[PDB]
Amino acid sequence: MIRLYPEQLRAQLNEGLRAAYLLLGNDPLLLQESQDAVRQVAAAQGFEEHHTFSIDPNTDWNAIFSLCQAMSLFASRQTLLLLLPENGPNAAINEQLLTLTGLLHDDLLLIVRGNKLSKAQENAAWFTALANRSVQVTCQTPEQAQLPRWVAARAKQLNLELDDAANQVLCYCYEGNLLALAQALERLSLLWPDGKLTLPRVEQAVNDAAHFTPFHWVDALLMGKSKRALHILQQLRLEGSEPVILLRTLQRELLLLVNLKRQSAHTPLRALFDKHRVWQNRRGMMGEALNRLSQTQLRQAVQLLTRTELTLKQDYGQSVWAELEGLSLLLCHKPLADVFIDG
Amino acid sequence: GPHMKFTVEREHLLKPLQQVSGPLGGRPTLPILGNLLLQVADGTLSLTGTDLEMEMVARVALVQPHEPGATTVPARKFFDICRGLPEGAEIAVQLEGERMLVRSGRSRFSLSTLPAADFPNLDDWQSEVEFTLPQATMKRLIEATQFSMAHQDVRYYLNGMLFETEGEELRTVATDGHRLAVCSM
Amino acid sequence: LDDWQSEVEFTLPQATMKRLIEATQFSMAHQDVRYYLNGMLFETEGEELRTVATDGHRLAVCSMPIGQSLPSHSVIVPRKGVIELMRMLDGGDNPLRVQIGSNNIRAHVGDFIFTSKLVDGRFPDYRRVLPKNPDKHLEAGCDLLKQAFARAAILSNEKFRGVRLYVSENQLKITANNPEQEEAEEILDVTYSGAEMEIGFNVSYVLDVLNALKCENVRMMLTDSVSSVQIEDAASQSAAYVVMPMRL
Amino acid sequence: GPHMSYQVLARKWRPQTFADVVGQEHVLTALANGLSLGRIHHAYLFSGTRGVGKTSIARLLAKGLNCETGITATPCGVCDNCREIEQGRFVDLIEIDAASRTKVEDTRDLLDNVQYAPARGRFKVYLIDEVHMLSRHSFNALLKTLEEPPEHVKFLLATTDPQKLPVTILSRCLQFHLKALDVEQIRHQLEHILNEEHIAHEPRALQLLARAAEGSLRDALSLTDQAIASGDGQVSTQAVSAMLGTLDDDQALSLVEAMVEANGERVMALINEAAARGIEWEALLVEMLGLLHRIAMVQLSPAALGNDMAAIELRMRELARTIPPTDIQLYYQTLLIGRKELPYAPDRRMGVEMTLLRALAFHPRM
Amino acid sequence: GPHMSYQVLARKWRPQTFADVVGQEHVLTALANGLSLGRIHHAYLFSGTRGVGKTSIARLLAKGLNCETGITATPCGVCDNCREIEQGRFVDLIEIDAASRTKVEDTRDLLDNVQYAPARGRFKVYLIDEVHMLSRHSFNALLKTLEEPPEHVKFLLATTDPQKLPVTILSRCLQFHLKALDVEQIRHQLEHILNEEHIAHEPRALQLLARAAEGSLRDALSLTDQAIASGDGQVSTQAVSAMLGTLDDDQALSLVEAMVEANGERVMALINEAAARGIEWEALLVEMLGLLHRIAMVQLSPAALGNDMAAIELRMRELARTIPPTDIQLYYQTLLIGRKELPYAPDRRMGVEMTLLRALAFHPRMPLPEPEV
Amino acid sequence: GPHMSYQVLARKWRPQTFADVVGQEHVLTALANGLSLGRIHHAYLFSGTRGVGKTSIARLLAKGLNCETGITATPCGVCDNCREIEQGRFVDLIEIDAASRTKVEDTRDLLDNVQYAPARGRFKVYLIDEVHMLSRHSFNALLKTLEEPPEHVKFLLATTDPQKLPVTILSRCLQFHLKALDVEQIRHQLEHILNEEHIAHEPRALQLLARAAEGSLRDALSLTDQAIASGDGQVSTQAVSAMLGTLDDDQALSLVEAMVEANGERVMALINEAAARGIEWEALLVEMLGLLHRIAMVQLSPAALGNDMAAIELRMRELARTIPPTDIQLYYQTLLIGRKELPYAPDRRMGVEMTLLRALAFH
DNA sequence: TTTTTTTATGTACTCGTAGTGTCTGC
DNA sequence: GCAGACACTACGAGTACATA
Ligand SMILES: Nc1ncnc2c1ncn2[C@@H]1O[C@H](COP(=O)(O)OP(=O)(O)O)[C@@H](O)[C@H]1O
Ligand SMILES: Nc1ncnc2c1ncn2[C@@H]1O[C@H](COP(=O)(O)OP(=O)(O)O)[C@@H](O)[C@H]1O
Ligand SMILES: Nc1ncnc2c1ncn2[C@@H]1O[C@H](COP(=O)(O)OP(=O)(O)O)[C@@H](O)[C@H]1O
Ligand code: BEF
Ligand code: BEF
Ligand code: BEF
Ligand SMILES: [Mg+2]
Ligand SMILES: [Mg+2]
Ligand SMILES: [Mg+2]
Ligand SMILES: [Zn+2]
Ligand SMILES: [Zn+2]
Repeated sequence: MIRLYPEQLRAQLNEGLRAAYLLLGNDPLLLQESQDAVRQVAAAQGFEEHHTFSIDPNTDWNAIFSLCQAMSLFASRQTLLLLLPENGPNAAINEQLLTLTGLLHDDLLLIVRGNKLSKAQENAAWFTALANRSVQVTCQTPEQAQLPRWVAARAKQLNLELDDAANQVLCYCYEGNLLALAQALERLSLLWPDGKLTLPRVEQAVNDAAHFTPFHWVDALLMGKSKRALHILQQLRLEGSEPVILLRTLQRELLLLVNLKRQSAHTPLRALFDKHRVWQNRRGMMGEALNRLSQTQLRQAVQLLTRTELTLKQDYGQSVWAELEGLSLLLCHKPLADVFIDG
Repeated sequence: GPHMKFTVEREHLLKPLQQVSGPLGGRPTLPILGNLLLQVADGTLSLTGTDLEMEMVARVALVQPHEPGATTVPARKFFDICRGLPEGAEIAVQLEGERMLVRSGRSRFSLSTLPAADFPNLDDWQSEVEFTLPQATMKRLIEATQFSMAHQDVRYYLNGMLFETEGEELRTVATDGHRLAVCSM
Repeated sequence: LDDWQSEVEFTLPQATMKRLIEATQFSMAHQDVRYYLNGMLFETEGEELRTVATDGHRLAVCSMPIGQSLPSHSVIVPRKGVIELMRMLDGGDNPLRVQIGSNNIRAHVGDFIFTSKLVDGRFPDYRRVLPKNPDKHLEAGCDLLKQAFARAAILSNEKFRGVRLYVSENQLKITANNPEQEEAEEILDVTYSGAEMEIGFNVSYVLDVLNALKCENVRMMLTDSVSSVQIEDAASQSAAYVVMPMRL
Repeated sequence: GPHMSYQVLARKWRPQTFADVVGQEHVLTALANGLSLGRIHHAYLFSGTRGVGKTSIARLLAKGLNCETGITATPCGVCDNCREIEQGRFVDLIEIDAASRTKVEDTRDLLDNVQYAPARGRFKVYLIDEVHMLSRHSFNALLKTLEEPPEHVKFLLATTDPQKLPVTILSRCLQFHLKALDVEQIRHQLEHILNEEHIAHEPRALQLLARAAEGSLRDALSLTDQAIASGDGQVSTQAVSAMLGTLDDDQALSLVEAMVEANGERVMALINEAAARGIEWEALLVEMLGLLHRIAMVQLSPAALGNDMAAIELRMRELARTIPPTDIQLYYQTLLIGRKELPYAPDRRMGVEMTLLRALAFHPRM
Repeated sequence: GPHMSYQVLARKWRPQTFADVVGQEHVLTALANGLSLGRIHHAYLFSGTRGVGKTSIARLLAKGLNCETGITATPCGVCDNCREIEQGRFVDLIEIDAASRTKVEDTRDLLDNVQYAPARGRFKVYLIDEVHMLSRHSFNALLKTLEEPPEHVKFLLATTDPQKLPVTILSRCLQFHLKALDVEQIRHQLEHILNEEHIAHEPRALQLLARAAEGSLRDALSLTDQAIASGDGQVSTQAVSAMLGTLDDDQALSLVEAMVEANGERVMALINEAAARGIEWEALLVEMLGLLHRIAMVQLSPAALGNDMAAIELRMRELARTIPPTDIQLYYQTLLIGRKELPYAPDRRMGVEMTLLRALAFHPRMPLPEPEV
Repeated sequence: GPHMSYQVLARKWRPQTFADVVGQEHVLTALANGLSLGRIHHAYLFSGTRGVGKTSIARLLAKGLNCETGITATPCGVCDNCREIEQGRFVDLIEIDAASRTKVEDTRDLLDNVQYAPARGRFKVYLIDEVHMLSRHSFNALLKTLEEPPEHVKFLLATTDPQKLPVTILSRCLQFHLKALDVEQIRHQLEHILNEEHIAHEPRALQLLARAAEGSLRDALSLTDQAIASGDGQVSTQAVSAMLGTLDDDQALSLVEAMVEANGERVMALINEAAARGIEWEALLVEMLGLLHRIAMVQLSPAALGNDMAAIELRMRELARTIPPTDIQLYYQTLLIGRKELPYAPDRRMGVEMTLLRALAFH
């Protein structure tokens, strides 16, 4: 219930165990390595038998068998590692968890692992009853701007030297995909145990395998950088989200931006953003975005976008995903189109 | 090349086929593992069936004339051929070229085989503890402590019996977890 | 649900209906484009309650005399109703009261009356389907033929369980092939005399027919390779079956 | 409970003999030549617009293939096999509601039992109707059976359009394109049917029903059955004219001349009057296009008007004299585009108003 | 003898020797050279449009491989194995109608049975037809076997759209593309078929059939059978022309020349003649568009005319020389708009009449005169 | 006749040692450095594209982890276990074709052999090729085996589409990513292969084969088999010229370059190529329109895209700036009108011909 | 820090479950 | 006998994918 960060969960792990542990937060790899650290700490301590249970609706609780009966040949305590569903559990499972805690033995440990829960799921009967002694901890992957420091810190922990150019190429190639980042770090360490990597082969042992959620796409398109936007779209290949999500995203911000430009003659852009708290990390990134445009520019953007909107859904076009390449690139160096398209 | 000659009866062939082809159900990784190895050596038939884990070998006396050789036959098809034939009928077998022909007087079948060289065998080893236990005693040992096994357990060794020996006595440990069992015969 | 007219009453042990359905159930259509082909045809005659089932390529007709005057009436009952009716048969001592209507079939068993909806169609004329000339006729032991056909079929083609009869003077030769070529040959001594002939046909169907009737000595009738085979028991003529050949 | 249920003309008068079929001379001649000469084929697909007779031709061919007389060009009609096919009981004619039975599962099921000999007939005809709604897997499943079927099985395909089929199947059957039936054939067939059915009819009413069906026996015959409900027992000219919404009056050319002279008020008044009277709008624009065509044709070559055109020549030739040749084609294109967009308009009257305003926008000076 | 059985031209005339093929060079030569040099690759996919020979070429190659004598590029038609594959249902050729075998539950069984040795001949030939219909799991299952099959197994994969296959399957096996045939080859094949059939034929009808076959031989053979049925057992230009709906009647060049010469009366006369002939109007418009297109192509380069169109070549050249390109484009656009508006015309004859009239009156060098003012 | 069965070059020239692997310096060096020392993760996931070496490299790890000498980055040459793995048969390596084994009723049994003793040689090691086809429950069984793997065993793993695996197993496995071969790598390897047996070769054929291989080495070997077949035991420029009808790609830019003038036979040759190739005419004209639109974009911006056609950044730019923008707009109008009316032409080839003729009619 | 928002229809595959044939030392 | 094994086969659901 404490709702702390794993940098402190390590501290509570070093001290006396605070009964059941619940580590949450959507994690690429940090959840698994935190689980591994918990496993090794427990193995050093009493609890050694890690029984893996997948918490899911429509799946009966075989954990009661461990809960009601104690181990007989090697007790050695034991730990129940629970895997939560990606949407959270239901009331039946939440109350059966409380029943299990009622069946808890002194050598039993409860570990609940999952993603962020809903408020009712968070404040269920089991969590409420365990709020007296259990702990809660959450973590999330670093952002784009927070990546270089994290990568450098991990490199310094692993006793391998990095460089600014190497960090740049890593944060470009592996942006938010820490599993790939960790594998690349291990590969660069094992390839050359010299301990000096500046830019000799870091690209040779690093591919383009990273996640890219749509919110950053306009962040490039608002500068109108042709090569950068084209490279971002090429990076989006092989993890290709269906076009509808990207289309919804850019229609959202373009409707917001056209409303902003309509109201620009009225109350200034900052106090207008006061209504448009879309948390674009300052609401000022949109402020520098709106600096480079024109009303005719917005017309040329919206015509192509709305033509695509019927180009993929009215007749089910197959090039429409590649059309996202077409629409984003043409806006980069189009101050205003002299009609000739006006879709 | 090889050409073996079977001359056998159903009653002395049904049970060995059952004992050698019982565990051979399902689809195995090598297709030869789904096959049953027939060997005709001296006046002896050796029927071999494997699952990469256990081998059943049945020996059948060949009182009637025979020819030595080695081949492999689809176990289910051969068993269903031997089964259902009239009681007391004689099965004769000749493996010609590629196919093996079975005959019961008024019936003839031609089954496809696989070369005997492809069939895997378990290498010889040294048997440390060799004994001739009474069959009933071993049956008691198994049954009195087999109800507790803990099949499908994470330990990946709790799933099997343990056998311990000392002097003229032995025990069978039923590694189960919350259950233990032992038997001293 | 209300009562119906054109309602003839039956009085028969459950064993009679069980024998009838078990005689003509394995050859009833299952999810076929011919919608009338599903279910069984129950036809009333002054002699028996004849029943007809067909897939278009297995025509099984059973005729158990009932001992009552029956106005001529032809009915088709769907697969579901037939299965349920067969499930409700047991005991063999209670008299089953079968009540036919224009659009429904009811039946009183013991103390309960159950009903089933009735397929709307015009079933084919089975008598024309039955061959018009039994010029080539043979008789053979039922269990011997059944055992021989099982032996041959164990190497038959999986998807198309197809064997071939070769009928010569007092001899039946069963030949079966399959992908991953395997040949099964079996010779039976039969009571046949006539023209030499070969005919390919499904073996699952014939094994099913022999399983259904299971008499002492069967006899089949047939003319030419394309001609369908009409199999019945040599003791009586109450049950007849028609199997359509493979190849052509 | 009438005779079965086909008290409707659409089912009662489907032909039972190649002699009884109307039109389709080329395909009937081809099928008769193939049947009699001995050149037979295992897969015919009949492609043509709706209500032309591809299903009927297919069933009649199925009759002709399995008549006890032999492989006869003209089916017996009285022999037992023809009677059974008429009843639908015939266990070798396997009709398929391919629009309903689309799953590849059922196609595979019906292909597994192709090797069986026919129960009673010579040929096991697989009549498939509405083939174009087979799932792509079903189309490709039919391939190796369509190409080389056994000696005894013959396929019949009856599709509304041929181009939706994969080019593989389209290249393994005889494509018989059923030519759409012209007005005279429809009129003669309808008159013969009505004389057989003993209900009085007027020739011009039959002409209307023929010209409104756009070449379809089923469509025209359904329209006649609709008129019989309206016109009590008789297909009378007045009743069918009111039902079909024909432009009996001369307001068509009146609003034509109002539109070409940019008289917006007059055009709107005529439209309001027509809507009040209860006009039909698609026929209005069809008449517009016809009148414009006649005006243009006599603008090029005089003395081209006929009957009613030759009577209203006093106005038509004046219009051809005053309207330049270039603007006539533009008016015609605008009117036909409006007719194209009539379905894509929430109100038909509003769609016609839109079309007329688009036309008047060519010269919107006043 | 002539063997009067009248059983489908397509099936009767499937190639049986290596030379009866219609004239695919780049694949027949490669296959023959591979079989001669001993390089018998274990898996290869034939692609190409419908009815070119890929399913036939596969059967010929299986015939060649499993011949009784040594591997010969040209199979014999006398040995037991060649006769058996000739008659179908051959012992060692497993022809798998993959469109009926798409479930992985059957491809797994196939790969289970692949190990057992064949009984006759040298190889067992898995002719998997319509490969592109296999379900994804079946393809992945086939992958490892295709990479390293046993010594005695060859996979004959044939399909129509190889791009549907997973790219790894394309990598595992060779790729032979069968080009759609030329008009000369297909016409020669039709001549051979009709001459051996002892059926009289006319050259114009054969040229029509070749043109309408769209470069796929089975289309031409089916059309030839349909024309044989259409006529009284003879192939005639009249029967083929009336059955195809082509406008060889009164050509179409008269109509286009009346267009460019702006004679409305000539256009009306030709339209009335066609209407009495009962021709379909959209085909007439398509013919006019094609004529305009060929005129433009010849105006760019005189060698654009086809040899099948060598009947009216002088007037074609003259019209190419006279009419400026812009007028040709204007005619093409007007007639194309007319064809687009045909379904929405009040009548097809009337719509085509007005399309002709519009393309006439807008002719710049000779427009329809304004009536009075 | 029935003699001299030259089996595929894909199978004959399959690498035997790490020195015979073309390209992929990173994977080779990483595993070489990892094999000398004992830090071996219990599961090695290999991923790449079609026909590169994932399976070959996995065979090499089975070669290395199991030898009489021991865990060696250097090859073994000949020693029983690794000798046995040159051919199919081998006792302590079992190659589960995961495509044929997807259900748990099979993969649970196969993984259940992990707790048996290893065969001759240490490191019971199995290669589950194409892992992306395992069922969800199969992946759960694999995860339960990976979380507590027996120390005496390891097992490799391969795939082609790594995105289908669960994140748990991907995070657990020490994934190596295998890169697509570059053109030079494939060209030199094919040169070596051809020189090895007996076949003469000219260089241009080999560049063409490498370009058409699209990067997969197995693809290059299949195409060299076809080239040898067509060329009658000699891969000369003519057989690969017959292949050139398939590998000829650059066609949409040349027609755009030839539209702005009357080049004579260029337009006829290009339309002949398009007709004999039969690519989508609608897509062809859409590519035309896109090229023309980016050209108009460059007219109003001297470097509007820059990354467009880097190989044609010395010819496309001339028509990107020299041609007046009015002519570009007129050409765009012509091509748009052609596309709008294309399906209604008698044939789409005729339609694209007419679009080209209209474009050439004006300027 | 919680934030918008495409379908119908079809085809496979794999995992439970459920129902049923068949038959084995019990 | 025979019920329980034991197999085997069919059906629904959940999921992944395709194509119009
Ligand atoms: N060629 C024809 N001859 C006679 N009647 C016809 C013809 N075509 C259509 N009909 C009439 O149309 C009705 C439906 O015909 P049908 O053959 O089902 O057309 P479709 O091709 O659209 O299925 C028939 O019942 C018949 O009255
Ligand atoms: N190359 C060819 N030579 C001769 N006939 C051919 C050829 N290609 C196709 N055909 C004709 O087409 C019929 C079917 O050809 P088929 O080989 O099935 O084409 P597909 O490649 O589409 O399966 C053959 O019976 C033959 O008459
Ligand atoms: N690194 C390599 N060295 C040598 N041959 C290779 C290499 N990569 C691929 N190949 C060739 O491609 C064929 C198939 O290779 P494979 O390793 O199965 O590719 P995949 O990664 O797609 O499973 C091999 O037989 C070999 O000829
Ligand atoms: F086109 Be029809 F109405 F079948
Ligand atoms: F008719 Be082919 F096989 F496309
Ligand atoms: F075998 Be590879 F993944 F193409
Ligand atoms: Mg119909
Ligand atoms: Mg084919
Ligand atoms: Mg691979
Ligand atoms: Zn031969
Ligand atoms: Zn070694």
